[PDB]
Amino acid sequence: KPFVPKLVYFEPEALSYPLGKELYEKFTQMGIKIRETTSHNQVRGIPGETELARYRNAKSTLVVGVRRTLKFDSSKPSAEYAIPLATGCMGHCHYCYLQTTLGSKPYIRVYVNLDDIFAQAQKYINERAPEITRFEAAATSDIVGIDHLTHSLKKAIEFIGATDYGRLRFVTKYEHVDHLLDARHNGKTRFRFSINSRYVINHFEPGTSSFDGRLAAARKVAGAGYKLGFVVAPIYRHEGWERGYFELFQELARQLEGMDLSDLTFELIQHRFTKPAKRVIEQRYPKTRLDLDETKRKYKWGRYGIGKYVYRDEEAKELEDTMRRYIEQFFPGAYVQYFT
Ligand SMILES: C[Se@@+](CC[C@H](N)C(=O)O)C[C@H]1O[C@@H](n2cnc3c(N)ncnc32)[C@H](O)[C@@H]1O
Ligand code: SF4
Repeated sequence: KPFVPKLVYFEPEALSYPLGKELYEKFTQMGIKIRETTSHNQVRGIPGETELARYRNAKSTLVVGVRRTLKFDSSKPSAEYAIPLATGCMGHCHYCYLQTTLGSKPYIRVYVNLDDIFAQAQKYINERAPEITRFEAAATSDIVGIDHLTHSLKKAIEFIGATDYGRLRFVTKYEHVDHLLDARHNGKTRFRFSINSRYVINHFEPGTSSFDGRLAAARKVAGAGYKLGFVVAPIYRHEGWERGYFELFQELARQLEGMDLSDLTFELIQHRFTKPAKRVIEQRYPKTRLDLDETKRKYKWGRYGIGKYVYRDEEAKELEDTMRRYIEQFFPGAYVQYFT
């Protein structure tokens, strides 16, 4: 069940680094089809005659390259910066906002020059010290779901664990966390899981681990000493959402009863979509129940790029207040970091 690619691309320069050498040896030993590419941002010859075929095949394709853009993007409100360990995901969440993010690729991409990346991370920490600097490792990927192949996240966790003023955080929809349990995190990593109503998970989250799988992993990471959190997103106003999300928090509390939840955190993100989302999503998921009706939404204009549609102010406030009530009921003391 853990992700294994059916096609792997390598940058020639990637083989000069330990991870690239290790991955090349791994996949050749497995007999998997391996190709060369000049740049990880320009991958040619992904099989498929239709757009849907090429998209689906890309989702089973791994690309191993070198990170050359060492300037870290901002990752607010989650963290100060996004640490770039990987990009892309094997999941097929119908609503995934990465689909329409500028310059996003459907294939999974891992970076091998971890010395350069952690060194730059340390520079950002030093620049802000003694203030705390948080890094988001899953801003443009499901870093946890991919990590059993590389252990790049494990190395990042222990790198941050050794720092005085550095903190790490990431969120996942995958249960494959066994290799991370003995990591020397030193209490400086927030391990989060994306959760949602039964409606949203069943209809819009194929190719990910089940709710029970995510919670089993949540119990594992909490027992291993990680700081635990949840991300309720996308908060989606489906038919019967009020009761749907009520039963989510009720079941979440039931599956976490007995554990210490004094330092538990919640993050809330309402469903959002961009102008090109409808054409992209309808092409990739023709039978989706996802409502992308812009006429009943509020548009927030972009700054340097394009904007996004979110629920109207009164609908958004209704979602926020209701979610805060459920968290207050089932998890008293737990901290809601934000609603957006
Ligand atoms: C980009 Se997701 C990367 C991390 C990992 N692969 C994961 O799924 O947890 C980060 C979060 O954002 C949510 N999310 C994704 N799309 C949307 C969206 N369109 N509207 C509102 N929220 C959206 C997802 O449910 C995640 O909780
Ligand atoms: S698991 Fe996360 S990154 Fe992957 S498709 Fe779903 S929302 Fe997107």
